[PDB]
Amino acid sequence: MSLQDAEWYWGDISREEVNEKLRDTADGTFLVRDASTKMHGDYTLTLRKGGNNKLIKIFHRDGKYGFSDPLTFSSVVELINHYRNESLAQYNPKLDVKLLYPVSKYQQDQEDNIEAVGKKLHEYNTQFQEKSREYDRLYEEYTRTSQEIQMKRTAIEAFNETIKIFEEQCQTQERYSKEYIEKFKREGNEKEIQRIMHNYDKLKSRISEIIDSRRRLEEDLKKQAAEYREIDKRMNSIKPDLIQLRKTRDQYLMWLTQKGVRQKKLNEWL
Amino acid sequence: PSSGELWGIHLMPPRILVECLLPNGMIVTLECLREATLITIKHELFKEARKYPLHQLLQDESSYIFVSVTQEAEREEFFDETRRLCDLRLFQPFLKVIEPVGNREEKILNREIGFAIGMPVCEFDMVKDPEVQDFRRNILNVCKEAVDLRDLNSPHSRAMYVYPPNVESSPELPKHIYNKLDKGQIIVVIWVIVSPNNDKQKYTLKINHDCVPEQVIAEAIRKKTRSMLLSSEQLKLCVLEYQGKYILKVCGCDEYFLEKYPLSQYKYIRSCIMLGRMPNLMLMAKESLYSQLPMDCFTMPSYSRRISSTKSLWVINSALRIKILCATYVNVNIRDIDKIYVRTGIYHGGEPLCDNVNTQRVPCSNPRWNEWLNYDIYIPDLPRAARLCLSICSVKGRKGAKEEHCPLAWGNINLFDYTDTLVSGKMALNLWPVPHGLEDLLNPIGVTGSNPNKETPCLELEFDWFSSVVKFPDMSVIEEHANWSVSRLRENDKEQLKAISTRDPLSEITEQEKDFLWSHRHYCVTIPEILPKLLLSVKWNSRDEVAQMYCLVKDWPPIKPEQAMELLDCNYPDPMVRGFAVRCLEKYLTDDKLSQYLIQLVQVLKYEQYLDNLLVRFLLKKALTNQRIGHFFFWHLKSEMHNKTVSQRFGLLLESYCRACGMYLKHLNRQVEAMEKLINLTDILKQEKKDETQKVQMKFLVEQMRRPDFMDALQGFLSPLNPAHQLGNLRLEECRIMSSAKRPLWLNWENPDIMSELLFQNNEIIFKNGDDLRQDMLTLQIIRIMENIWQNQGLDLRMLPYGCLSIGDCVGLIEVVRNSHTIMQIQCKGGLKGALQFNSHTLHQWLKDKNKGEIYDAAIDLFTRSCAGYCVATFILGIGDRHNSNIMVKDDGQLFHIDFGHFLDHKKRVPFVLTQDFLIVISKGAQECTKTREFERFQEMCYKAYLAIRQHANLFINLFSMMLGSGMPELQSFDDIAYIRKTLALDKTEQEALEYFMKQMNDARHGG
Ligand SMILES: CNC(=O)c1cc(NC(=O)c2cc(F)cc(C(F)(F)F)c2)c2c(c1)C(=O)N[C@H]2c1ccccc1C
Repeated sequence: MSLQDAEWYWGDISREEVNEKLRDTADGTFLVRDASTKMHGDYTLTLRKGGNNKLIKIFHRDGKYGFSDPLTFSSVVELINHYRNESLAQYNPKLDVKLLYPVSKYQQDQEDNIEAVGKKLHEYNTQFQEKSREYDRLYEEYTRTSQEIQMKRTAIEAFNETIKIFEEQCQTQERYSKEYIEKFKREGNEKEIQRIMHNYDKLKSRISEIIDSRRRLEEDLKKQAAEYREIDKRMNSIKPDLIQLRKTRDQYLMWLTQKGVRQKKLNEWL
Repeated sequence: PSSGELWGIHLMPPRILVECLLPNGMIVTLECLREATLITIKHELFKEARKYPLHQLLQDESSYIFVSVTQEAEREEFFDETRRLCDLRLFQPFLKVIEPVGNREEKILNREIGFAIGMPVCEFDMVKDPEVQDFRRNILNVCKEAVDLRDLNSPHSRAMYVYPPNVESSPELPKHIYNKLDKGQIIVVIWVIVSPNNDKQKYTLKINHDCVPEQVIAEAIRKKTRSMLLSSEQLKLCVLEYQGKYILKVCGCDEYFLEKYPLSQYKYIRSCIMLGRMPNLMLMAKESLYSQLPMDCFTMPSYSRRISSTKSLWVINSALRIKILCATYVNVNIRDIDKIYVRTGIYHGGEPLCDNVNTQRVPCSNPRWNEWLNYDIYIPDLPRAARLCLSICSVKGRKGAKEEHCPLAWGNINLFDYTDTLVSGKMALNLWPVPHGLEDLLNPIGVTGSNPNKETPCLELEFDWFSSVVKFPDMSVIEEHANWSVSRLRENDKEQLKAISTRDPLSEITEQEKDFLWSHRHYCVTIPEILPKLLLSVKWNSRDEVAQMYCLVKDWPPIKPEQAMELLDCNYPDPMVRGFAVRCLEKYLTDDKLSQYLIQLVQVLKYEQYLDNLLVRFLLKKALTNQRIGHFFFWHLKSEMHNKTVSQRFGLLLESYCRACGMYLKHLNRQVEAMEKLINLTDILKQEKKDETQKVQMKFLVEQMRRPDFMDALQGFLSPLNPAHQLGNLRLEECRIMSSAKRPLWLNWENPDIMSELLFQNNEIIFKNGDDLRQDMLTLQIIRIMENIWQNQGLDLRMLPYGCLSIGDCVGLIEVVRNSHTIMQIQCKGGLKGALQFNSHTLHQWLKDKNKGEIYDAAIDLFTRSCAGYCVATFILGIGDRHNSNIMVKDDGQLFHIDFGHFLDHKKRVPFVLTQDFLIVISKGAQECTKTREFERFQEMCYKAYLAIRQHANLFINLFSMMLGSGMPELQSFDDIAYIRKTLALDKTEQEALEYFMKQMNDARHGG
């Protein structure tokens, strides 16, 4: 029935670390530290309620404990378990939950020969920096492909405005040359009909060249836009695995923590 | 936005063919020149057209113009017929002859804005979104306010805009400055030109340091009329003549003393005292100054003028629900990933107004949910600044290991639009890529707005259509509701209420404290510093509390800008709060401190819920009344155009600035085109001839820079690092590529000032394409703040926050420090003492050789001071463990660190670099240098500096906080900033933080 030996007491932990542990948990999850003041006998309780991680200071006076002025309980564990049986609405209706689900120091693991660190941690860490190098590489050519795509997406839109300008040239060539061809036809001036045609045929000859250059880009786009989506689903497949074995590498430090000193991580330094 | 003169081509050949489409359907190939102006083309086309059918139909040359398609896919009407062919940024070499339509002057002006901001202005005309069209129209009155305000007392008010007084924010110079004044006076030299040869003459003066410029002009004409036997009234008659006929300028750059600040408050002379150097001033004719201020009109644009029942939120007696229909374009491996789902949360800033809710999980191959998500909140309880934050997430399962969730894409929505109407009807938004390094399922700091990029994951939603349009209540009812709910002193209390004010912006504020503040919320206006804390205490999912809170802020005492800036960060989105924060700035933030914190103030524009807000109008207002801050206002905005999340917001903001910054737009465009030529040459060096040797690259460089079209673009323009520095002719003699892999360019110009020799005769800057510089910017800026704090406390610790500016995606400028070397370079000017071990005294000896004589004590003082400065700074910022090649020292003895981006990258052990070489110098070459009395007072400088920053720890934590939405990976969550709380030891008392830093210093000398 002792404090330092509880599940939910971690003590010397940073606020950022408990934020990382309550991330997206359900209401009533909770965890206790010593206050970031690092002050003796002065503690902080975080619990999950309303999507937020909410901080409760736990007071200490005459050996008694509590977290308001009227201060009652003998120990902190009597204080916490009292609110595990019934709601801390007793303290404030504004938060109506019990200290439902503790997060435990231990109760988290993965024969404990020293090889579990010197062999199986270095193994999981090597497996973690390889998949982290791949994902950095993926995210490099992911952003590269992303820019070479928009470069092509605008260039084909340029081709769209150019082809628009040439197609209206054709439709004004036919507009303002119909009744000159029709006038030249009855003057027997085939020499002048073929100048208009030799120029019209040269007009829609070039428009055929830029239309072909457009599709030849829409093709390089189509095929790069696809190899782009593949790079995305590859990252999304690599992200969860990367997290999974990053945590494995982390909590394999626990048996370095059971050894109690990071001597053997510094052996892995040097 | 243009890699070359044609699509995929850097430069046009000297001659090229151009297809010319006439208003008749004839097509004419014209051989022209790369430079052939459009007037040359139009003439020689209509001269060759007579060789092609149907010439009869063409009107006169002067009645037509060209239109073509730019590499920006703009159909651009080339009204400015004076441009060269090769400057059009043509996509393909063709020109379509058309009759000009629309206001010529306007169209010519928009092309010039488009080049400046980097995108065609006409892309804005096509925007469906009415917020955009309302923004464009409704900020044109902030521009008319500024143009009229600066064209008021022409030409002085027009000069005060272009050449604003560069002043310290207070004339109270701290004592250590005054101690370099001869019995409270300063000696100054005034220079004058004698024109037949531009000969020059000088007049030395001793004057009270607090003389206004006109009083300086008095003491100079008074000294030249010494022997003129003038009467007291004839003297007044020519003192008056010169006081109003001339002004003073800084020799070597474009700084002017146009306003009657005391002389020593002008920054140039505040440092001439601090550095003990002679302030060199040039007397100049006012009519010559106003001559180079060409009158600039501001004309309202076309969109400015024309365009071709409801119920209150608080009647809605129902909870909130939101439908998620389906997704699109989701890139997921159907078998590595088991299922997908949409996660949502209703957020006011970063605090969930209610717990999150998800759709049920769904297979990858069919991303459809058609699910109404119900939220534990009342629609009346919605605060105005509420926001829906959502993401698509993947899951991968296992029993021997936990189930893993990852975000695939994210998006945020404003529940109330800019017309404070609550959204309704079915909606669809494309989602953004999850930023690198983020693993939170949601991203509530990301910008609200749909991803414009195509083939990106598109999610559809529906918001309840309540029987009519719904608006947020008008302030009237909100206040009377506070009067409804309010009907439903102290000692220790007030002691702790102010004991809360001391604590930094990120301190743990436990529940008992926030609702204790909410209780004494009315006693809080006696300690207005507490306002940010009390706001985080408001339960924003209660309209009762929020209403009561609006009343307190409406009558809140103005806090000072260093505090008001926090309320513009991401944790304070309420438009009333932010409005109060802006009013504090526009009445207490000097143009100086505005220029100082401009990076952050621009950055927090990303958090603004809507385009048109009180903040942007304040920054834009100031940006158009002060061309110094307007310069960096432009470049900081322009530097992030590429980021499509803000390209619109910033683009619309730049459009306005460029449309009203006057004749300065012309200068900025010359800067932009100069940078464009530099980026297109470095892109060529990095992409094409990367494989070529380093001397092959050198020859392409010098030959390319030999080209006339290049030099005419890279010579004669203003340095974006400081527009006061004119950059004249290039010294190709000195230009070079550099040893880094990205091979930055060392660029060196002559200084064209008539008296350039009195400042620096040639100015050199490094241009680096391929490195993210904005960490250097923020680090160098922050270093400038810390030097500013120390100086005002009296600590004469000299830092070197050299000029750094990002102009785009991994590209910018870095000021070269003249007569400076690295510590690695200086060890290499020494010899090997130990066994393959550089000589530790080598630094001390090189400093002796460069400072022979009575100046030796000065250099040791400068080194021991600047060293102490960077020692403290780099530890606080975690910049501690630097390589010898990243620490530099001038021949002067001033030490300073460099390449901060290089360090943060190399990241993925020592508190700070206090090597032995430094101790040799600090102690003046002594044995057991850690026990002397130079070191005894050196570590007394370090100590006093550390607590001097902790005494201002609130300002810095706020500056960094404002940078979170920037996208810098070093600044993605408030967890990142937690490191500065550890080095400043803010959860410990002063003496504990002191002893913490002292143990780090004993470990910093690697033993002691
Ligand atoms: C051995 N070093 C560390 O262990 C270390 C160092 C740092 N320093 C920075 O990242 C940093 C410093 C700058 F001067 C400018 C910039 C910017 F923005 F230009 F990139 C980034 C940080 C952390 C840890 C951390 O946890 N947070 C960082 C941090 C610390 C202090 C203030 C601000 C920040 C972000």
